[PDB]
Amino acid sequence: STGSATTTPIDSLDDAYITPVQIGTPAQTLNLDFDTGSSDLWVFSSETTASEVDGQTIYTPSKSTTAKLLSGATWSISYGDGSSSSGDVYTDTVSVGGLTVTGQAVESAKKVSSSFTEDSTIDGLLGLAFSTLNTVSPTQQKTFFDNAKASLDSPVFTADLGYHAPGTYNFGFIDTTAYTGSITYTAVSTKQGFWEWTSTGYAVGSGTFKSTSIDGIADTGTTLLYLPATVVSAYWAQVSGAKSSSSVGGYVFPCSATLPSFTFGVGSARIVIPGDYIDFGPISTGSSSCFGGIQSSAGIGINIFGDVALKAAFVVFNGATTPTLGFASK
Repeated sequence: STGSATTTPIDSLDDAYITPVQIGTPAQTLNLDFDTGSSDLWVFSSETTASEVDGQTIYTPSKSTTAKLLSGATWSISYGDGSSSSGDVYTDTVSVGGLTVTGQAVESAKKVSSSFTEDSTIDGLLGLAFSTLNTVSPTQQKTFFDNAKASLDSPVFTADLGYHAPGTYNFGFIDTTAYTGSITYTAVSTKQGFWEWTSTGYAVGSGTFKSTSIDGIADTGTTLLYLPATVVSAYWAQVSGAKSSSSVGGYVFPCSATLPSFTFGVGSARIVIPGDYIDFGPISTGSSSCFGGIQSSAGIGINIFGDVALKAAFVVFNGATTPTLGFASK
């Protein structure tokens, strides 16, 4: 089997991407944030504290003839940005782009933190990291990909995120029309539960490539590119007037600037992030200070190849017995 679904930016800045997901019988379609940095499929629901719902579409398990309470199971998750959610668990039928999993754990939120409430466009998350990170207790549950994998034509999914435009998540096949040149594959460590890999270096603009190993995670659920402070300083030094602002919470730059590109290495291959992908717009409405899309990972404890990086590539998440990651230009 295969599936193919369009993923759409939630706003004009590509702050996140939503993908429609069918849950239950009859189908209830919710728009979920596909997140290769986590491993829980959770939704706003009829069980979510009413004051914490503000415009989201909810899953109502009592209206699904295939929903079953997973007795005794609870979940609770905290994300790198400080947000969180928790609740109980149903199993139900879940379909993405024509690919159907029966008996998928659907984690129903009883509580969500303010940032989730405040984002009316995101009805929940669909985790695509390794199932070892799944938070369901006392019986850990599998991701949608893990459940689907054996049925897929090939044990892979691909992320093709757009810049200020829709893109595609495919399951079970590689669309050879969706990228240019060849796909370069690189080793993955699953030791921390992530799609963790090592970039071979970087360049800023038309500058020379610096060969240096940068361990990090391919994370579709993180907006920005978080890299070591040395790398990030070298990038922003090429932008007149750019500075790190403790009050804003990262590097800012004059909105009048033209940003240089940023290149990262995948083996001997190179992925070029155009400068415009690194512009996240005014820090506040009407400001001429703009927020940067490349930020320091210092104090995160891990480097994160988030959407800023991934949307410059066609990315293969290869879930073979020994997982790997592939990157192609597009």
